[PDB]
Amino acid sequence: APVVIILIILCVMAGIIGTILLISYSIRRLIKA
Amino acid sequence: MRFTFPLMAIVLEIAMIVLFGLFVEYFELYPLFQDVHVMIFVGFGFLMTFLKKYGFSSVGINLLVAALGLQWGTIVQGILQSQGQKFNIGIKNMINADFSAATVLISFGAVLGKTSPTQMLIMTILEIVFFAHNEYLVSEIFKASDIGASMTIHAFGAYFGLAVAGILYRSGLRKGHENEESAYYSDLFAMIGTLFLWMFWPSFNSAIAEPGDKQCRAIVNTYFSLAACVLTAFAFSSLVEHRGKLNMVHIQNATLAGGVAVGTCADMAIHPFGSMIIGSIAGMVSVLGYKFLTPLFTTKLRIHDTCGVHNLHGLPGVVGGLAGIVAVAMGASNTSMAMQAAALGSSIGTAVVGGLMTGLILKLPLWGQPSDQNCYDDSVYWKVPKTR
Amino acid sequence: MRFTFPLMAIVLEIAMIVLFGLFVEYIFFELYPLFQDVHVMIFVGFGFLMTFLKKYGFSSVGINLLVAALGLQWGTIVQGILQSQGQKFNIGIKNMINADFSAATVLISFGAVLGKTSPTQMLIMTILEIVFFAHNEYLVSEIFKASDIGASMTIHAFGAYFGLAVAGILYRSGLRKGHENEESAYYSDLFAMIGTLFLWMFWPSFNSAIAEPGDKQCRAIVNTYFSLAACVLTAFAFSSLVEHRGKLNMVHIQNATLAGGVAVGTCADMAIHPFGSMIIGSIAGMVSVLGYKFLTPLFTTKLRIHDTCGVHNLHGLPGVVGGLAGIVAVAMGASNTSMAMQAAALGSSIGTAVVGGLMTGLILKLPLWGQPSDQNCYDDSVYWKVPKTR
Amino acid sequence: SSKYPRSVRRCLPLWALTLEAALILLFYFFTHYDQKGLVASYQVGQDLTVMAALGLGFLTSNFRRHSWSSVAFNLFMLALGVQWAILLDGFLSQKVVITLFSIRLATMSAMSVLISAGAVLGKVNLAQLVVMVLVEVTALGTLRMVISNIFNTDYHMNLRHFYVFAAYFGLTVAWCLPKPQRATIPSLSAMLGALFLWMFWPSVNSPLLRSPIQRKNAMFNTYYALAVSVVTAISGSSLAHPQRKISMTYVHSAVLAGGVAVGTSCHLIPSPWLAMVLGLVAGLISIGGAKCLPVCISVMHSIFSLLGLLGEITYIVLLVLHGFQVLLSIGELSLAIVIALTSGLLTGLLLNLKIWKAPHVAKYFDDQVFWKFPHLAVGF
Repeated sequence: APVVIILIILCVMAGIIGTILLISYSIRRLIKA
Repeated sequence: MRFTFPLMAIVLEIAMIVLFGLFVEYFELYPLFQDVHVMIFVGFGFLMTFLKKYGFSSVGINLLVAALGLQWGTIVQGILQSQGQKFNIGIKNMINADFSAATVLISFGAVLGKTSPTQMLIMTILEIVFFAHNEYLVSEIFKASDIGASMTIHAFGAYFGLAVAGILYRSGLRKGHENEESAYYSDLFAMIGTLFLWMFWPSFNSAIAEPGDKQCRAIVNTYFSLAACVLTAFAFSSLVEHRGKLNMVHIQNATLAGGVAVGTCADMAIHPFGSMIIGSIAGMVSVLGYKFLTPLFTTKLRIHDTCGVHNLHGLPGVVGGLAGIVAVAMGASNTSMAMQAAALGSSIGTAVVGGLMTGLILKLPLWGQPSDQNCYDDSVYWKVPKTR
Repeated sequence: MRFTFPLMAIVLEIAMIVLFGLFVEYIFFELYPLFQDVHVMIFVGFGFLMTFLKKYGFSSVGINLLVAALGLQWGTIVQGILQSQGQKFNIGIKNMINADFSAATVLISFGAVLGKTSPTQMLIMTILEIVFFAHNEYLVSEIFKASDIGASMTIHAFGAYFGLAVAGILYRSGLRKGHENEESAYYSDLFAMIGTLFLWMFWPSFNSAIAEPGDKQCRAIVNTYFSLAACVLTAFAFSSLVEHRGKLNMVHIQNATLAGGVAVGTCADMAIHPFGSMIIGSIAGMVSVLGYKFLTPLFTTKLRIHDTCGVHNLHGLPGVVGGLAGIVAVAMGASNTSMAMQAAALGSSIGTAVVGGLMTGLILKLPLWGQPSDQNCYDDSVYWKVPKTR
Repeated sequence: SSKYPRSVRRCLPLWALTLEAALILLFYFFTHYDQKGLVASYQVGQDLTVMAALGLGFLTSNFRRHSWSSVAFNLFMLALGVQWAILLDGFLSQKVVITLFSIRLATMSAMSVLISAGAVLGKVNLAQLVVMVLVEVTALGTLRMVISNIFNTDYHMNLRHFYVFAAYFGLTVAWCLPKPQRATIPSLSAMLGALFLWMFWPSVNSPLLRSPIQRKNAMFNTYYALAVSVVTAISGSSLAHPQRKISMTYVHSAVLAGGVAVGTSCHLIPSPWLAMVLGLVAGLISIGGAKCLPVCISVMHSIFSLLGLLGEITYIVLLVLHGFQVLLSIGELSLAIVIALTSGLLTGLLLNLKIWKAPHVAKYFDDQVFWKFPHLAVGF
């Protein structure tokens, strides 16, 4: 159960960072062209 | 994107604040905590300042990584202890947080000069989880005696950094780099960290020991192990160099191997002569590693270790684990010998697996890694003054 | 003329000896561990933190040592007199922790006028500022009865605005655009990092030394620890944000990382929770970095107030933030004592600091103490025998 | 002879490993092991260790090209001296029971050698420092044993003469050596070391003391005397200099003037004003010695010796207030001085032996002699 909570926290942080980077990369590829 | 590092730092800080709100609630060990704190933030910070053009990054990233690490390790270790429930913050939680920061800094010593601060934040976050799970496994499942944490801290961080550097291998840096060279005053500054680590290591090995006989035994064993390790490191450093010259790398690092190798047997009744033998063997092994095994790893195994943290933490850590196994076999401890062997093997394996995963994550060209030409240079991430 | 500095120093020391003989007579072995850390803070962290100047390391560390050494003798005298109300008093561990807090205030003020003052001016400033600080802190602690255990108001804001007032009176028109000697070096910045790291590590003992033993002292230690932890992260993030090309600036890392410890001082012993301490530290780090980036050029070029170490952005603005955090914590039921007394303590600290700094700078502006010329500012060679080699 | 250093690839490793093996065997054969205030008692010795390593290593690192050797050799000398002092204090004051207090006393004994080595650093190699460490620890133990046998004092309480013994021993050893500068960053590192020595010294003049009152009174007396001595030394450095400037090396030397002055009699000073007076006197004496001693090798060691003798004299004075006792104490001082000078002469005679491969007099204060550097022609 503590392992599940720690993995959940890691998943939340990874998802936040990945979504922000994906949005930034999509905006960059739409904007440069 | 130049905004990756501040965005990631702010997001991580907000996450730490939220976690401390969700899971955290509210003195004779405080001086030992302060000694460990001084070790973590000064000894490791300045020990890596030997590079002539990477002192700023070494000390600053040490401070940043350890500051993030204490909070994240507090959260993770408390969650593992309380099975996902709330917990109180005492002095022992702060000591264990500094221990997690120590493990992350030991890993950071391997890839120093070839990584970005963003990569260091990511490596800290992942390595704390892996280290805390391994430490919980060793402490509560196997229930081994590792009060000085030769296996759970030093070996774990060393092999974690080795795996990360192996994944992050650069073909252009295998034959050396023009910035990978020490300076005179840089080595003088590194001696500050070396001396502070040497002076305060007994508190590192005796902070969380059981009060009474075990704590005193840990203090005395660590002190005499370091005392023997200094002499043997000087002797072998003179032995392995041309014309008996002393190499500053050896004096900076290998003099601290006695504290690492005595960590497992610190609270055991191994006697001061046994601690001195362990420290002597640790110093000899560290000097031999720096002289011969580091170029072998760099050129043949394609694993570059910037600070040579293998020769300081991994080999002395394995030596300390084997010494713990022997000491249990000799009746110096009432733990299981198979449990000590399992603890050493599990620490090494978990370190390797976590290092592989974290290095695969860090190899993504998103975190602002320096080019091969700009490695070991402060100007990539810092405003460097014009003069020295 | 040539003997003014040693003559003033010997007269002050003989006066201290006479006052100690007149008024001073001789738990301790418990708070001594924390005193040692505050002494290491006062004499190493401040001493080397201000050695970032490439040609002013000697004067920085030596005048820091001299100022703090005279301060621990003068602050003991003045604070003991104020507490005992003119009667003889006995000196214990708490008596020598307060004397190192007065020295800390004087060193914070020194950080503002660094490189532009003579050692004689620093002796005079120490003597006057200890009296002003001790009277203000006696007012805050006993008349207002405010809770300022970490002294965000009585120490940090007081010293920062005192130094700002002194630097305002001692303004030099020739240094407004800049100076060739006012820049850092690689190894000078490494020494400044030595000082920064020592202050950062030993700040919990600084905040929790006078705290009531038991729960309050532990709360102070934990809050300072996690506030500094958050402050480092936010200071690094905003230093990368505000600087050109995202390059980290060493001034921000050397100073703004202590803003979390500065700001959590008033709320150190309160039950503000570790998350509250981390929020305070994050906000203090952001405020300190933004101050260093924007407000210090505004203070120097427009307000004619030069701050050499940027002690405003580290001690004053985080100190005012700490006072406001104390007011809010009193409001949110995190402690006893009234909001009005916390606000009065903050206002009296700022006002007394400003007035005392104005008077002290007026006394220092006299052409008697051998203050350097505009050419020789931030140069060790004015008072020290500098070696040829670096 | 050849100014290029002779190879120590066989001298130094054999010598150091033999010393370490002998120490291990002696600890095995002659030492043995064995609460509520364990941390508090351990902090007095940790402070002594911090001083002995950091402050005494960096204090002598002020040389332009000898900082590496100063720091590393100080670390090596401390590591050897603590073990040898443990063994010798066991062998001369009785197996050997190892406690935190014994480690503290061994650290003080090693601090004596570290203070002595300041007069000879930059002019000797590592083997000569090993010989000096062994001989000086043995001589200090012999002096304490002789004083305990004659004057019936305790062996461990006779360690109070360690500073004056160290000063005169270093003076003599430096005198017997063959006869023959600064930089900003080494001076700043030396300032760091001097600051650490000054801040924790109150803890050096309080280890031997056991009663908490005597310990509290000693810390309070040394903290105020050191501050009055720091003020006096920094202020008066301008007078005792030809160029009328503050000298950083003089500050490094004379910060500890008050601590040395009241080191022997801190627990017998009843009021802080007397401690401040003694600190002021020590500071003025340091100024006078700085302006006077070079007229008539190391100047800082000469002022250290003057400070030690002044502290001994004021100890003689303050012993009476708290006719035969004065004579006995003067006899103790004279015996300590005689033993220090004789052991220094013996050490200097041993150090001049050609087997030690001592550096040429044209290579003094040079890290190139002992340390590996890049881009250098190596070998003949």
